[PDB]
Amino acid sequence: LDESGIVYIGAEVTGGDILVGKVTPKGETQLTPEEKLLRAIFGEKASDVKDSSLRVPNGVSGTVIDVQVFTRDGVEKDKRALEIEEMQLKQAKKDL
Amino acid sequence: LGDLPTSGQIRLYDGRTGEQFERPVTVGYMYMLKLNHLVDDKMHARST
Amino acid sequence: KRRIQPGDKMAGRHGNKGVISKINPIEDMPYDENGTPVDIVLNPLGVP
Amino acid sequence: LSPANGEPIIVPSQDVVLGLYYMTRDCVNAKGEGMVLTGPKEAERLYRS
Amino acid sequence: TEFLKPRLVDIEQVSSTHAKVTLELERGFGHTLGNALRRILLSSMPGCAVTEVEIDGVLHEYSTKEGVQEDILEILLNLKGLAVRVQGKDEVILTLNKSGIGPVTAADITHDGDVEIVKPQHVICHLTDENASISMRIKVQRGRGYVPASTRIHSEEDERPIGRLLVDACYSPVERIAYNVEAARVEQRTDLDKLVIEMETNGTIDPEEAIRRAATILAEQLEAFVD
Amino acid sequence: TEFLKPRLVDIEQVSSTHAKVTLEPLERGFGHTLGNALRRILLSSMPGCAVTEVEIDGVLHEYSTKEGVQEDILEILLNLKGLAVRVQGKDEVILTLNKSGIGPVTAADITHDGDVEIVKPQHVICHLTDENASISMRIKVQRGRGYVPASTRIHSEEDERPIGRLLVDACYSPVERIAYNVEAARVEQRTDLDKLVIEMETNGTIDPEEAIRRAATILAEQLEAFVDLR
Repeated sequence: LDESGIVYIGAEVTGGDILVGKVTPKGETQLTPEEKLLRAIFGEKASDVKDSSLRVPNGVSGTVIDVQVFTRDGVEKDKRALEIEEMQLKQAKKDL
Repeated sequence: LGDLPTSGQIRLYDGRTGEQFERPVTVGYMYMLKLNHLVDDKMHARST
Repeated sequence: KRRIQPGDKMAGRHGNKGVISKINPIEDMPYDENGTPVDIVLNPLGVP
Repeated sequence: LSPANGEPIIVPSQDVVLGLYYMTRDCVNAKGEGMVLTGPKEAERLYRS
Repeated sequence: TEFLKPRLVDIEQVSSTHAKVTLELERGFGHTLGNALRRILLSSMPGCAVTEVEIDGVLHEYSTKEGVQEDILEILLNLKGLAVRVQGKDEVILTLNKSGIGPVTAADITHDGDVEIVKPQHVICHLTDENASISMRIKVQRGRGYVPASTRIHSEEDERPIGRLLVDACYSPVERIAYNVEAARVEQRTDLDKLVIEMETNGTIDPEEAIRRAATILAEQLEAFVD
Repeated sequence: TEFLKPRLVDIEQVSSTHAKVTLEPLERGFGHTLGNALRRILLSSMPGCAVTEVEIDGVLHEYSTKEGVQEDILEILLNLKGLAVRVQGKDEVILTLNKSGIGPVTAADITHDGDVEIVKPQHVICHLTDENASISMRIKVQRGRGYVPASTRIHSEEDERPIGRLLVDACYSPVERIAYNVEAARVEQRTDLDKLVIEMETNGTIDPEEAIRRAATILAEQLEAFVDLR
């Protein structure tokens, strides 16, 4: 993954690999006292988010050759979409 | 014109033993196609 | 990329279709007087 | 055996039939005509050589 | 420069003249070894065999004798199937004498010193009359392979003595040789061969000795290039 | 007993890739056996050198293009797959290529190496079509035998590869076509002999006599197991 949470172009991937990282709110949960005590003993903290990343389906491999990012008008663009639009602008600039 | 037999059949030899096949065999060139029915997309199994 | 393997479907332009059954080593293929082998072997029984 | 009529259901066809038919044909002036052999093993030995 | 090495895991020994040998091989080597071994075992093994016979009162293969139920064609067939191993020269002439009633066996051939008979239970003729008798001179040369009588009579440009009967010569001690190639695997290496050889021979030698002789012949044939 | 053993007699050299060999003393029936065995072994088990890895500056994957280059990366890799290289003294070497200007990029442009020889310098790799275009490659050459697909080499690995290293399928065998013939010998003492003539087609990088001797050595090493007591 890059700094934006998106896999690099040209990476070789197989089943189970993460392509786009995403987290979701999770809310309240119920745990048995034994598992809670084990978690406390191991020292890991409790988190308020749940992994909902986009993963490669099982039985599928291949190379990443293209990535497209779409954003809402109100939302501000992230770095990678900026790079894509700079590439497009460069192509148009050469053509002109 | 191509210095080839006019019957279209030649003698062949078995690669595994080197013995000659008893009758002439028609040998030539034909255009072949690969269809969109791949075993990669058709094999499937399920346990539970 | 997908490479051919047993189970794939091949066909010509004359309604002759079939499924690949085996990939044969080069030294096991029939060869002619000059030693050049053949690429594909088909059953002559289908034609008549 | 077929459950409908009792006839055998496994019958050789296509390449097997052609192979056996070509195996069991005879020619008038074939190479090696006229010999007397001790048995089938001698016939196989003669053919393979 | 490194290849898988075979090993005779099983040698199924059925009888003194029949056995099966299995070797468990690089891809494509099973056929390469089997075809060469079969060809060498068939067309190149040397040995001794009955090659000709002289029968008194018999002029040619169409002639008919009396006192023996078997025709002379059956006599020639029985003579061709006689297995003899000779310790000595390259040409021995044998004599046979039997009179009366009963089946004449190979033991009735006079014990001619160095020449040995491996199967004294072989049958040559059957005696049906007390008056009739058979006297024959059987010669045993040495050679390799199988030689039909047709090419020998075609190669007899010199004068043939009258009453000469030619019988096919089976010098090689091999009866039947066949091989089969199967599939073998080791630690997920799937494309490997397993060679099975079926061997049959006359009582002259054991099958393993014949296999070793063929292998040694091929190896000595290849000795001029192996660096 | 009366076995006239074969001996290598004559080696004609028709071209850089075409040659003939002869073994004169052969008994009846041995010619076909040795011819078939040698043909199978020569076609199956000869060693050679082939390209296995390519790295190109400013290229991330093979499904891309390069400015000023008329060919795709896939076509360049396919062209490199047919490169004939002879390596002496080591089983692994890395070559480098640099070129600029307008014109074809042939095998002669590879940087010279002390113990690496390029058999065919006219093998075209790619073409440049811009005056400012430039290319730089690092080509890895290994030694082996058989056919090893890259999709199988990825399986046999325990350390990750960086982005930009392009794998290439390896065809190690240097022999394309083998044809043999059996003809009667000219020994006056024995008019029942015959000679074996073997015709070879290669890509260079191999000597016919060495190939024949290696095939004979492999066959003898295989027969050693049959020769022994079991």
